[PDB]
Amino acid sequence: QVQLVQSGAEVKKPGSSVKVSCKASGGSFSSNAISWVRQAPGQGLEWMGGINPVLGIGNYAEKFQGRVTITADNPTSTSYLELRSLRSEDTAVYYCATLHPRLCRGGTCWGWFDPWGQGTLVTVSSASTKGPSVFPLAPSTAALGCLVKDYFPEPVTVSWNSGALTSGVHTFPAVLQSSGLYSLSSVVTVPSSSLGTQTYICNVNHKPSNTKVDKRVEP
Amino acid sequence: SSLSASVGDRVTITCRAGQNINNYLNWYQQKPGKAPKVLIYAASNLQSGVPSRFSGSGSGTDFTLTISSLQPEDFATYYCQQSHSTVRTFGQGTKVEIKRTVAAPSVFIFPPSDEQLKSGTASVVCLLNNFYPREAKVQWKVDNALQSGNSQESVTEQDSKDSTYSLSSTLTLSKADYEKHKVYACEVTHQGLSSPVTKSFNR
Repeated sequence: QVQLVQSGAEVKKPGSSVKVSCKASGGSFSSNAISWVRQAPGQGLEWMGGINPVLGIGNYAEKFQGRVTITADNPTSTSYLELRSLRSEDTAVYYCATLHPRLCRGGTCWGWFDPWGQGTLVTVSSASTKGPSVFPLAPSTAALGCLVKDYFPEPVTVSWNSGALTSGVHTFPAVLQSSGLYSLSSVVTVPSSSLGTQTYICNVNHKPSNTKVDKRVEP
Repeated sequence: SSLSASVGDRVTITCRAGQNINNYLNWYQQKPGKAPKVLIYAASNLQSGVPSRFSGSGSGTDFTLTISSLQPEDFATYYCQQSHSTVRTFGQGTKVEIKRTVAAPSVFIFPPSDEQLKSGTASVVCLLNNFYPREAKVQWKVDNALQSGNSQESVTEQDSKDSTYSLSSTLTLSKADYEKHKVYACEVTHQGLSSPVTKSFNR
């Protein structure tokens, strides 16, 4: 009710099962008052389910009346969200939020959500972990960059000159290939006199594979 | 889903409904990278802590949410939430973008790295740097053959200090398919470009 706190990122495989928690810590709480809204990357929101006040068991959206099961542990005050038959369209950020009921004219209550959990990311692809590939991008107000071209899953960091260069640096949002791996490119604009006079090195760290590669760029 | 405005303009977002949801529409605000927070509930009830610029109205079918004067921390996405016995929807969302004057894209092209061609894949990078508005289209040409299906645009969010976008279209071929062609032209057209810029290279 004051501090909805969620489990953490889960990579899963098609046909599989995720179970996400929502801690609802702090002061007085009702774990039966937590609902679950889902957000699919790049676009808007859809509520998934809540819990019936008169029954104590879940109530879910028509699009998930199949294999969803939210459960409310009243003592430990958490809400577990279990989504199975995972597909690729089910890859999204899953929020929990405390429902403030305003009208219940079924067996279900709905009204508005006040505290929202921090959100856990469920990436589900048929692919498996792989480290990134770094390809330098050379210069001819002159730009240079690095291409991180085939890794999985999403989280990857890019630095320049081991942290010094932070001006004109960009690093774009990654794109997902039909193959299944992620690729992003990071560029920086630098003056045409510091070509050769200053060496530019980018640092790429992909912890999911413990891959920390650095590749420098020369004209 | 997108509205461009600058600090001190007044924006009001209408959110119509199909049936009669009386007073059960809420407004949420979402900033990139964070969960939603409620601003108004019960159509008009400001939630404690949200500034007084925010003003929700309407009843029955047409519902509004106004900001009397935009401030820097007002530029985020706003969803209206229907929640009735008739409809139980969220919104498409409406993104307020921070307005500026048009900027011409600084273009760059990057032929495949020597180290990359050793892998059998050959990826060509184009780069559009610091532009406004976001609306810009790149066009890949290989020997005057127009490309449409191997490229992959990805664009940033409005810069914190430039209020400008940067777009990076990447054309990826197989090493083999790469060697068959001479000209690799990346044509970009923008609002702030008097005539479309092309940045070619011969392999």
